[PDB]
Amino acid sequence: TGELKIECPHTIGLGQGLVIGSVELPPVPLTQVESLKLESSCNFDLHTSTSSQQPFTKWTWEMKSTSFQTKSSEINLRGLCLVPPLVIETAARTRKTIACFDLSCNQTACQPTVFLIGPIQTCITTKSCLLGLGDQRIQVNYEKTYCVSGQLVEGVCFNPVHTMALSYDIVTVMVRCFLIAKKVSTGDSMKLEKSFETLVQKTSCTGNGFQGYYICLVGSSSEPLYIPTLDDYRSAEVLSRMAFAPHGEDAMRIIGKVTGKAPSTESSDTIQGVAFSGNPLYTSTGVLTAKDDPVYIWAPGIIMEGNHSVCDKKTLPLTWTGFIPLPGEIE
Amino acid sequence: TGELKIECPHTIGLGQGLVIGSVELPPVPLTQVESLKLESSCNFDLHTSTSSQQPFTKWTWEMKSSFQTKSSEINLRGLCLVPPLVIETAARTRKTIACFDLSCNQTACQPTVFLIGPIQTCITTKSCLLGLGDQRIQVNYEKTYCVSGQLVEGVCFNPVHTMALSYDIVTVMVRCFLIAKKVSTGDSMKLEKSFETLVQKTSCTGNGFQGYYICLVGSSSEPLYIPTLDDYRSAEVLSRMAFAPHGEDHAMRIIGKVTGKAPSTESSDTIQGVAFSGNPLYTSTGVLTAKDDPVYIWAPGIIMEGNHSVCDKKTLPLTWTGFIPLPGEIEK
Amino acid sequence: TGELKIECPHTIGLGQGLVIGSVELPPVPLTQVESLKLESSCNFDLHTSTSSQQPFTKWTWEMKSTSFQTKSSEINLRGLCLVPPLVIETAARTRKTIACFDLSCNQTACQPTVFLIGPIQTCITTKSCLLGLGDQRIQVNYEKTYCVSGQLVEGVCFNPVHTMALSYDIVTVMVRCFLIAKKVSTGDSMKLEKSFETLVQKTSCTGNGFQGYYICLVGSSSEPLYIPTLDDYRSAEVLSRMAFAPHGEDAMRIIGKVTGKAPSTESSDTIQGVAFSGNPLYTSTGVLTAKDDPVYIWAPGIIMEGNHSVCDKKTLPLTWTGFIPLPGEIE
Amino acid sequence: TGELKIECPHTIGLGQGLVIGSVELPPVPLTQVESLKLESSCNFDLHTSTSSQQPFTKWTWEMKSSFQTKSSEINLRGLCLVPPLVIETAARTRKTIACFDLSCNQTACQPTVFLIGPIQTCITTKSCLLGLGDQRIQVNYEKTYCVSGQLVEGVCFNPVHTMALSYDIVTVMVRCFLIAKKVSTGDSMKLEKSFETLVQKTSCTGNGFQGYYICLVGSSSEPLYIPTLDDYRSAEVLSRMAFAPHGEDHAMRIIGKVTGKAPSTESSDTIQGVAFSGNPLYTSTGVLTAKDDPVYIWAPGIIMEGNHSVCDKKTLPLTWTGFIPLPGEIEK
Ligand SMILES: *[C@@H]1O[C@H](CO)[C@@H](O[C@@H]2O[C@H](CO)[C@@H](O[C@@H]3O[C@H](CO)[C@@H](O)[C@H](O[C@H]4O[C@H](CO)[C@@H](O)[C@H](O)[C@@H]4O)[C@@H]3O)[C@H](O)[C@H]2NC(C)=O)[C@H](O)[C@H]1NC(C)=O
Ligand SMILES: *[C@@H]1O[C@H](CO)[C@@H](O[C@@H]2O[C@H](CO)[C@@H](O[C@@H]3O[C@H](CO)[C@@H](O)[C@H](O[C@H]4O[C@H](CO)[C@@H](O)[C@H](O)[C@@H]4O)[C@@H]3O)[C@H](O)[C@H]2NC(C)=O)[C@H](O)[C@H]1NC(C)=O
Ligand SMILES: *[C@@H]1O[C@H](CO)[C@@H](O[C@@H]2O[C@H](CO)[C@@H](O[C@@H]3O[C@H](CO)[C@@H](O)[C@H](O)[C@@H]3O)[C@H](O)[C@H]2NC(C)=O)[C@H](O)[C@H]1NC(C)=O
Ligand SMILES: *[C@@H]1O[C@H](CO)[C@@H](O[C@@H]2O[C@H](CO)[C@@H](O[C@@H]3O[C@H](CO)[C@@H](O)[C@H](O)[C@@H]3O)[C@H](O)[C@H]2NC(C)=O)[C@H](O)[C@H]1NC(C)=O
Ligand SMILES: *[C@@H]1O[C@H](CO)[C@@H](O[C@@H]2O[C@H](CO)[C@@H](O)[C@H](O)[C@H]2NC(C)=O)[C@H](O)[C@H]1NC(C)=O
Ligand SMILES: *[C@@H]1O[C@H](CO)[C@@H](O[C@@H]2O[C@H](CO)[C@@H](O)[C@H](O)[C@H]2NC(C)=O)[C@H](O)[C@H]1NC(C)=O
Ligand SMILES: *[C@@H]1O[C@H](CO)[C@@H](O[C@@H]2O[C@H](CO)[C@@H](O)[C@H](O)[C@H]2NC(C)=O)[C@H](O)[C@H]1NC(C)=O
Ligand SMILES: *[C@@H]1O[C@H](CO)[C@@H](O[C@@H]2O[C@H](CO)[C@@H](O)[C@H](O)[C@H]2NC(C)=O)[C@H](O)[C@H]1NC(C)=O
Repeated sequence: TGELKIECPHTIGLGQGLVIGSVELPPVPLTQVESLKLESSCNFDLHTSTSSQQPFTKWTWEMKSTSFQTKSSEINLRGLCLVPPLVIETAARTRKTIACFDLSCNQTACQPTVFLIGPIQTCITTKSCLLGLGDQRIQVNYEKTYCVSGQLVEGVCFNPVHTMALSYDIVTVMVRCFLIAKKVSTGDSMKLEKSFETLVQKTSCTGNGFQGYYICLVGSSSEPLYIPTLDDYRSAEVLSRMAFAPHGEDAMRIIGKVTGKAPSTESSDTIQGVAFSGNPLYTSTGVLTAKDDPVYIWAPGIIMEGNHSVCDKKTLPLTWTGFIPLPGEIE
Repeated sequence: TGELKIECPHTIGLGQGLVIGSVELPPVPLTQVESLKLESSCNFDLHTSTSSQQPFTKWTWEMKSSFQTKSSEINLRGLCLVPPLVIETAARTRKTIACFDLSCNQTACQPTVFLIGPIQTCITTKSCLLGLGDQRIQVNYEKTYCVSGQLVEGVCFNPVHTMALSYDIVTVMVRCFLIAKKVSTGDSMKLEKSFETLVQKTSCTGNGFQGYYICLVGSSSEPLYIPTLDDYRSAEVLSRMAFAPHGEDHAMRIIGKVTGKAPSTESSDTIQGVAFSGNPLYTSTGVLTAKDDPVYIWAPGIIMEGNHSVCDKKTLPLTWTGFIPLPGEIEK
Repeated sequence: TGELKIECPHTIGLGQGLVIGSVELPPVPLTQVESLKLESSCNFDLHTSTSSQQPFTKWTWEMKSTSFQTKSSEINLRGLCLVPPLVIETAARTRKTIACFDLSCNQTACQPTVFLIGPIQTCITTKSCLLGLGDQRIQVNYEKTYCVSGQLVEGVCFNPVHTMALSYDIVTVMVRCFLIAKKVSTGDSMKLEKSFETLVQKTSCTGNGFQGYYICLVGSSSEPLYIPTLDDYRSAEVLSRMAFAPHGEDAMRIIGKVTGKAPSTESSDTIQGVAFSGNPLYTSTGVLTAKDDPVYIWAPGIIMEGNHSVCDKKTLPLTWTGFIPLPGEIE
Repeated sequence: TGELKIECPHTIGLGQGLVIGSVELPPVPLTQVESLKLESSCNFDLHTSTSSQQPFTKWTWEMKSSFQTKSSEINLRGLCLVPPLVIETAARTRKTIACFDLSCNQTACQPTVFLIGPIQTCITTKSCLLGLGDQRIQVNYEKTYCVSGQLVEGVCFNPVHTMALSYDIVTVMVRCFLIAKKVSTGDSMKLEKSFETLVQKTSCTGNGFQGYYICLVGSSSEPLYIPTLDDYRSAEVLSRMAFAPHGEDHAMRIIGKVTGKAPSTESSDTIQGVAFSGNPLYTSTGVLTAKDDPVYIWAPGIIMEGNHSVCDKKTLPLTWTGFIPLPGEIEK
């Protein structure tokens, strides 16, 4: 039994906050990954979006005798954290709970990371409940916070700044973000990879057309944070940490550079990365930055290219976990 | 001097809540019971209903050589016979209900005094005095030890806001008063039929009583109407009533089965019960379930039949005190 | 040097309060009493009313061989506590200070009691200052209170009830009252002795026509309290304590009953009392209750009749000091 | 890093008050003084007046064999030459004044930085940085230790509300700035005449300077105009100025009497003073009292003549820091 801890605040407050928790489970063989279904015994209202079938290009490597053979094909996965637009943003109002997983994989095995997001009211209704994923049971524990006004962060009770203007103590908090595909008809407002390129590039990249955004939750509970929100200091912070740690923040053995075709029907290579063996470390899921219409990739045993300074064959991860410093008061 | 504690909340809140408290006094001889009058020195607006004259059949037993029972019609005053709507609208009318029930053996009665009223009394009043016969009762209004809930067996507990459909479980006190209320057609007020259905008993016909219970939960709440089908608490109270028909706020020595005529003018027996001696334990007041028009009974030294599985000669108690489990949150 | 202590509150508050203090001085011979003038070096605005000439009937006794010879005459005194209507009541607004004395006398000597009443602002302007009376110097000391919300009473900090409605701790406080002559054209609203008679009499007195009232200060500082104010619990309390202790509340040797003519031009006796010797105990000043127009009396060596149960030949004292219980909070 | 403390009151109150603080920095060489610029990283609205170019006569002395003095006209920036109305209306305009005065010997100057501004700065700002040449200044806004007054030599003191006509006495700091202000006819602005009358000196004619002092009392106050006849504090400040014309915020070795030409184009001497060496003690800036149009002087290593009993060749200082006794109430 794994443990997914939810830190519950003393009050609901302004209505629009969500709780979030997550746990990384033990390794399962690859052949079992396509069968994985999240089950819930919990007394909450599961959003059905994530358990539908979702098309991915599977990209894999084998030793050959540069010394690699890669290949790819299109398959359907279910239960992954591909959250539709507005679902997280309006979950406090709809009273919907999002439960989904990401995959961190080597060639032969995957560690699912289960994410649970939902309304703060769940803390009134629920002390503990169970999720299942394949053969693993997950104990969700809702636990009331030691603090009076904030959250337990690095063993310290902390409340961040709230005002919209400019004016403190500084505490480093966890941020968890989910990639959302969202197109507009006209212009470049949703061209997410262009935002990264302005932050970390010298010269002009021609074709990074992916349209979407990240939706993030800060700490154990917060209102959703949209990335990018141009004049928000927290958005700026998350983007900068993403730009320097594109596979998130926290033995794996690097073998070499690999390329491949995504989707597999492409005549030439559209993706690159670094093949590895040993313990999976980063998530193995992302989207090509080059296509407006998302091309989703699952690349077990390969760290797909996420360096924003590169122009071609790069990706954005489906989920991203890191840390940002927040100004506020320790109490 | 007895002590009647009122637990006062920090705020009035949504306006319709009432405070309630109650105390059981020492035994008084039976001959003094017909003279008992509640006096008040308190700065609140007493509802006058309960101090009017109210006709009861008095049913008593004597050893013979075996039992001899007898009955007669008398008038009592001050008992908890609350008219319809009085408790339900007390928060709006600003009326205070003060009345007693009687728990009696053959020779003595312990009055239980009940005080119910608007939460505003907590602003106007720290302490005041009630008198009953020769006993003085100190009413003490005290702010609650809890932040938001109520002190329940030494624990601060806040119950869920009551929802129809959909953390901690605490057993809380419920106090209920029987209200006689007729409607012109149908069975919506046939309270004893509700009990019969629950105890799986469909053959009865002495179940024409029309009325309901009005209850307060803990030390303060809004009134709870029994039965209300879509309130989970109503279902709980009815079960608890069905299992403990004489309440559970509680040596008493059982002697045997007795019957009698209520009212005394009946040609055959209309009531049964169990004669006892020793310490009065349960209340000695109720109504026959068989008559649409209430026949009120005072039966000192007899536990009147309240088992809902029986069809004939049974009764409903005038007041009922018991306990139900509530879901909620225990403070800190 | 005598000491007149003023207890100063922390704030002025609602504007209309006055401070009061008083001290009883040592005995002076009678011949010196007619010369007594209050002098002040204090930085406050003295009301001039009390230092004007004021006609009194002097009533005195001598042993003779019932065994007494009494006599009387009309004389002018100055500086006594004969305060005009409205002066105390509006002193907080006018910023006037009242300084005057009453006399407590035996046949040969008088102890003046000096009263000082004035605006609470004096506590900002003044730490100490000097009054003189004949050959005595009086040190007025303004001292800031130990308490946060109330006054030091019996070594305890106390704040009385403030609301106009009915609802506590109970503390006994000093009350000091001054008799004010005030006539109306029509009716019995100002017939002060009639109020006493209703409280303490069996049958009907014919002729107690004095018109006036008492103005009182409670503790070391308060707003003026008018006696009688019919629906005020404090007025009721003061009147009852007056009725049971008509010469005030706190060795003197009683000799016998005496009568006399007030004013001295009366053909028959209009006043009675009890002759004494030894240490003066009560004040020796009052007014006849019988006359609408005040007949002021100074009766050294005689306790003038103040028993309200009597109908004829009785008086009201010019000043009155006693104690009443107040409901409130000790803190 | 130097420290400029601002004592912040609990409330803003009647709207027209300003906070003031000041700090004297370490010595800097003379050659660097003409390059000194105040920089600010603070979140307040700096008034631009004081950072403009301002013409001064520089008057200096050298040993000879006896003294050789000389003078020339130069432009300084950043000095406390505040225009009329700027301090007086700063609470309404929300402008902050930051400037320095100079206290100099022949070879080095200690700048004294003054910061004056609206009390609202206390809401917006806990700390910020000023720079002057190579020195950093930490401005620290700190809530007052007192309930209502100000910390004066380790004692909490609240002065009387100032009344014209009519408890404790505390000596408080006053800081004043000289303001040049002409009027078209009469002697209402002839500041040096006011001083002359007070020191009993009616024969003088080099007293045509027109202007006044604007002062702040303690760590915060409303501006005080000197002279204001019906303000008791004005009378006190003028006396204190007359007795200590170079202030009293304060080894210095006196060498002798010197004279010079201000401006340098004058054919005869128009200024005198006392040459010194060692630690600069007083400020080295002022204006000639003789000219209606201000002639500003910077005299490093010379205490310019400020004795009001003298008629000719005298000056008024640009800033003045001293102490006056105020009536009020010491807290607890
Ligand atoms: C992808 O990652 C997975 C998980 O990180 C990884 O598979 C695992 O590898 C470890 C070690 O290589 C396996 O560990 C074994 O566990 C059994 C359980 O009883 C042990 O008995 C074994 O012990 C023997 O082997 C050791 C060899 O050094 C000895 O030290 C020891 O004394 C014993 O002789 C053994 O350690 C584990 O079972 C798998 N896990 C899974 C889920 O299959 C995998 O290697 C990674 N893939 C690649 C291609 O890198
Ligand atoms: C009216 O009241 C006044 C004041 O209360 C009163 O006059 C005072 O009387 C006392 C005692 O009768 C006088 O006391 C005297 O004081 C001098 C001062 O030095 C003493 O030396 C005297 O001492 C001798 O007398 C005593 C007699 O018993 C002895 O015990 C003693 O050892 C000495 O021999 C003496 O006590 C006081 O001076 C006057 N005060 C004034 C102000 O005149 C007066 O008696 C009262 N009048 C009436 C008519 O009752
Ligand atoms: C009806 O109930 C009442 C009250 O419970 C009973 O009266 C009580 O009876 C008990 C037991 O007989 C008496 O006990 C005695 O107490 C005295 C104290 O004065 C003691 O000295 C004796 O040794 C004895 O234990 C008690 O006095 C009495 N109490 C009162 C308040 O009257 C009564 O017995 C019951 N009646 C029946 C018919 O069972
Ligand atoms: C003008 O004032 C400045 C500053 O007060 C004077 O400069 C200082 O002069 C003193 C005394 O001559 C110097 O003292 C020396 O300090 C050093 C420390 O490095 C010490 O090692 C020596 O033994 C000695 O005591 C000091 O350095 C110097 N300070 C600065 C900040 O420059 C200057 O003398 C004055 N000029 C005139 C003409 O009086
Ligand atoms: C991210 O991508 C850029 C571009 O490929 C890499 O930048 C080059 O790095 C090498 C060695 O650090 C330098 O010698 C080159 O001059 C860099 N080129 C440019 C255009 O910047 C960068 O190192 C990559 N970051 C990684 C792999 O972490
Ligand atoms: C309530 O009344 C019913 C009906 O009279 C009682 O049921 C009887 O119980 C005994 C013991 O279990 C059985 O031997 C009888 O056969 C039952 N009779 C019927 C008709 O059901 C029941 O005991 C009563 N409950 C009490 C006294 O608590
Ligand atoms: C106040 O005056 C009344 C009336 O003169 C006194 O009352 C009389 O007192 C005596 C003895 O106490 C009784 O025997 C009389 O019956 C009373 N008469 C009346 C009419 O009440 C009273 O004692 C006086 N109070 C004093 C001197 O303190
Ligand atoms: C201020 O200037 C006056 C006027 O020059 C000085 O007064 C002289 O003081 C000395 C010593 O007391 C006397 O011997 C002179 O006769 C005074 N002259 C005049 C004209 O009054 C005074 O000393 C100066 N004050 C200072 C330097 O503090």
